[PDB]
Amino acid sequence: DRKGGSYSQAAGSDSAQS
Amino acid sequence: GNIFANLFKGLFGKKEMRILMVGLDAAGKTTILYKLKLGEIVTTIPTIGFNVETVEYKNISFTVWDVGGQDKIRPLWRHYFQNTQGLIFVVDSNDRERVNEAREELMRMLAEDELRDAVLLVFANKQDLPNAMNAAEITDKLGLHSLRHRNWYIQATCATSGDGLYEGLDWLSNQLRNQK
Amino acid sequence: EIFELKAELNSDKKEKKKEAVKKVIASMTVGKDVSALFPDVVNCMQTDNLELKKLVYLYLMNYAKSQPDMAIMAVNTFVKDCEDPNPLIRALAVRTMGCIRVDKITEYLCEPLRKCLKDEDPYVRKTAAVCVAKLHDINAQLVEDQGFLDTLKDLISDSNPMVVANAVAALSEIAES
Amino acid sequence: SASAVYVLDLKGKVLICRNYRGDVDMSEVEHFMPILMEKEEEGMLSPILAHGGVRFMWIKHNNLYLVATSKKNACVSLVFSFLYKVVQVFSEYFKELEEESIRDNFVIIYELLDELMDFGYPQTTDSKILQEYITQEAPRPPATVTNAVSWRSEGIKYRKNEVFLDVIEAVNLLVSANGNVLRSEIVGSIKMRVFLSGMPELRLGLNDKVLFDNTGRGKSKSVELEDVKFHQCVRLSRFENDRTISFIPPDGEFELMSYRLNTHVKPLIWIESVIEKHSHSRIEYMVKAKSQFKRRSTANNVEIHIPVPNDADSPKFKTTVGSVKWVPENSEIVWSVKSFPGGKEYLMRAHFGLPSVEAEDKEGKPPISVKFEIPYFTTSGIQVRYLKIIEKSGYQALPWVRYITQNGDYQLRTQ
Ligand SMILES: Nc1nc2c(ncn2[C@@H]2O[C@H](COP(=O)(O)OP(=O)(O)OP(=O)(O)O)[C@@H](O)[C@H]2O)c(=O)[nH]1
Ligand SMILES: [Mg+2]
Repeated sequence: DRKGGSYSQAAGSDSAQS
Repeated sequence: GNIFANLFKGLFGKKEMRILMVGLDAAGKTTILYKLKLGEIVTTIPTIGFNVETVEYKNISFTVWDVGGQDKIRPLWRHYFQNTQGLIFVVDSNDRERVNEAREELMRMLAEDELRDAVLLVFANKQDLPNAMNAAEITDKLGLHSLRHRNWYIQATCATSGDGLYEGLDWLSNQLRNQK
Repeated sequence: EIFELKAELNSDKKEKKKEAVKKVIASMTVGKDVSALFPDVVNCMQTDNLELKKLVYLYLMNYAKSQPDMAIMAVNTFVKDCEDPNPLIRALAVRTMGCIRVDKITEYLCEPLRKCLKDEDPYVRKTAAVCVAKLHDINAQLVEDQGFLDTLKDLISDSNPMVVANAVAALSEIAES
Repeated sequence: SASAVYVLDLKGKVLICRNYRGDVDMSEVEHFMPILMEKEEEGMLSPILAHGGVRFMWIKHNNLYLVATSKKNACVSLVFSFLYKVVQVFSEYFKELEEESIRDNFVIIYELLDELMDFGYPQTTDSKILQEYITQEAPRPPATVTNAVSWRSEGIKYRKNEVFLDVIEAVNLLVSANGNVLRSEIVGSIKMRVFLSGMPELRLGLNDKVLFDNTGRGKSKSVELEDVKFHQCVRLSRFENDRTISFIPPDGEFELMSYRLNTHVKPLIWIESVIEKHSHSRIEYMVKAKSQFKRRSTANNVEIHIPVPNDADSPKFKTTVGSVKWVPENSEIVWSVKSFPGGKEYLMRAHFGLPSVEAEDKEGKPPISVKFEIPYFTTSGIQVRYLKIIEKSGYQALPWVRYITQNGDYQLRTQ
């Protein structure tokens, strides 16, 4: 773990925007 | 103390030697240095400063510091005389007007107590036209026989042809190195 | 001290020459007048090591105004270094040529400046533009005679966009004065 | 257009100087110290000094003043930017900013200074590019500087492509002594530590209010940053055209975007201060802190600094949650809290005596500031949509990012 918010996975783009 | 390391170094060759490049401007000093180091007639501009290089022959690395014969560079020849063991003089056999200037410069350089252990080394430059003098006329004009306590040898070298450079190098090596 | 440093600089050992150069640089940075040793370091200037060349150039630049007469023995070295294959060496030589505040030094550097004006390397082009701007600031008449205004103007419409920006800044500085 | 940039010391000794134009004599630096001393003693000291017709602009460094003497009317902003770039390069190359490294890396320092700028015009400013050509322990200049892409070095190879992002939030609240917040602005910070193979071009996508409105999705929680500053690698053309955040990520930690907008929400921590100071008899510290943040968010390492009396001594603390320590150097008591869950209410009761002799001069009322830092909290509500990582060779990236909320200019005016 790490202080200041755990790292989270990010997407590649907005899949709902086509 | 022990001299085993010195003997081991001298068994395969350790002596290097030194040399100087002096003479009148445009007398083939830079061309002679290029031929001695590289071996080709390389065209260069006037020697505003100086040319520093080293030549390896017969297991001796005789570094040659070419110095131009210009008025602004003639007084700078004393800077290169420090820590210098050899001196090579480039004569202009095709430049009769500059012959007197070259002789005066050589006499002034030889009249210094610092440059006393260096043997005379005059190269008969401009050995490409019939107007060039022989190995005795140039020496007589320069008065090489009147230099007491100076080992001077007359050698004719042509920048375009390159002949005579080996003889001058051998004479300089014999004058400096006196071993088997 | 001074005698020992001069003896070390007048030697043929690369490590000793480097140590002497470092000591001279430290003394100069600490506030020591090392300009009297500039003629001694003139002989130990043409060195293969890049670190020693930079220190020698810095000493000459800092000892050029102090000893303008002793700076006349560096035109040949600068000319030789201006054709170095390494772009870093050429850029350093161009910067040192323009940084030398010698009236008679920039006159003989016009040919190297013209040669480096058309340098293909963007860093080389930027260095040439900076040297041209420095020469124009030192001598506007010399810059005009050398015709560097046309080269500076054409540098803007070329590649090396950082080089183009350097040339544009140099042209603006010339026009500013 | 500074004539020469030099690095000074705390005692006035110049650690290192390098003239760029030669139009300013190096002896003008000596007069800079007396001028600075006179200005400080009279309150007229300014970072941009003026020695006659030559201006000696100086920046207060960690141990020495970065004095950049100038002669003509050079670009002050350009000089400041060059000084900041030089400071950043020195910090990257040398981890310590003091006299220890100034005189220890002079051989490489001189080369770096020479390569950085020539004739007063900076040329090299990339830390990675400078380190790839100038090292303290030389080849030709890298083609990255000559090429257009000077912020993403080509040919980088890594075993794995992992990028660590950091959603840094700065909660600045300016609460006056009357109890009303005057300056309440939150400045975002999108810093990503990209460590991959090659020179991928990041395709940034987030839940931006402007982007949502343009795409027709302006109905969900969208972050409306009043001021958004892109990084050097970020292309401004795409952002101006359609808000497309397309740029080559840097090799390492870099700041891609930095949001900056006003905050109209209640403060995450509500602090009520009471000063029951007797007339040279005793002092009362009725400090009550209320956590306005969500209960699911805990403020880690919260340090609410309460300025105590300058001459106060023998203080007694009567608090409920959080240890209170009085630092004589700071002349204040900081309400240090290890973990502060949202909605927590901490009450403190300070009590200390005062000297019989009254003070000769007033000391002022410094504002009370807290050092709360609650991570994993998104107060602004801006959610990142996706990060378009595209490489010519083709690889599967696994970027990571963490949202961190801290207290910035959260100062409360004293009574
Ligand atoms: N064509 C030709 N020229 C020669 C010959 N021997 C000497 N020279 C002259 O020698 C000069 C060589 O010039 P550099 O290479 O610059 O060296 P330098 O003799 O020291 O001349 P400076 O640099 O001006 O001091 C040429 O300019 C020629 O005029 C020769 O055999 N043939
Ligand atoms: Mg020559």
